[PDB]
Amino acid sequence: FVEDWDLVQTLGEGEVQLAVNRVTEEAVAVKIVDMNIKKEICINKMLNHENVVKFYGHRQYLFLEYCSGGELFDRIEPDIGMPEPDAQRFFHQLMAGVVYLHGIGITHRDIKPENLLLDERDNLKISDFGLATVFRYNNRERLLNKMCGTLPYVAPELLKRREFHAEPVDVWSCGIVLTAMLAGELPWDQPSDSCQEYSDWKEKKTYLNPWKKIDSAPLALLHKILVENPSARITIPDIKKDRWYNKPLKK
Ligand SMILES: Cc1cc(Nc2cc([C@@H]3CCCNC3)nc3c(-c4cnn(C)c4)cnn23)sn1
Repeated sequence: FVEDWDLVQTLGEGEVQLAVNRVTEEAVAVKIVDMNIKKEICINKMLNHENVVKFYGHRQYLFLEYCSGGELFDRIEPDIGMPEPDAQRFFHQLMAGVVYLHGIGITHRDIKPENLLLDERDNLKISDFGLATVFRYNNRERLLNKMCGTLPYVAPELLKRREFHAEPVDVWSCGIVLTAMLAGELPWDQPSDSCQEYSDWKEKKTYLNPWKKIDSAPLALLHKILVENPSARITIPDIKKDRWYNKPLKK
């Protein structure tokens, strides 16, 4: 009966259910797909990091690490965000996971609070590799060209360029996640000049929301992350040297 699992509840939406082993009572998340899939499983097989959802196997039923703390999305209070020290810790963990992925040549392509999960100790784990892809193989980088992601979190170069580097796109989405955590608000519907909010940011009108709600230190980091030119955008190694990133915080 050790291999017997009970589907006890739907975790959300294409469906993710919580499964409990009838013997050990161990919990796991089961991604059910009707019946791209082969790629997801393959990519999942390469993953082994504390801030990345673990893959156990597949029977389609993808057996993955269950995160009891739910989505980071649910820890963000509308119009408020969350305490700065909590945001910083989640950000550190997100960067750790992203550094790991980039280190193995994998780009997530859809980083957003709905995909960042929390374990029993509120440790952040990057989930869902359904849109992920290889951007580096045999030490050679491949440029991306496919439209992937979620508008409010997507980097501007996806909409303006035929080809673009993978890493700066994930960095940008991490910057939008940080903004959400600190302001409880997404800055724009999409990173296009047609969105007044995006133009306002490029004109540095930081006296407006959501920027006005964010302290100068993390805001200085956002100024380096949310840079339109991906080639001028801060890289992860430099984010790790940022003043706010290294600021001791405590509630
Ligand atoms: C208390 C509690 C815990 C939850 N836990 C929970 C929620 C969700 C949602 C489902 C809807 C989309 N956003 C993520 N996905 C997962 C996964 C998981 C692992 N790999 N993948 C692909 C998903 C593991 N736990 N988990 S939800 N409520």
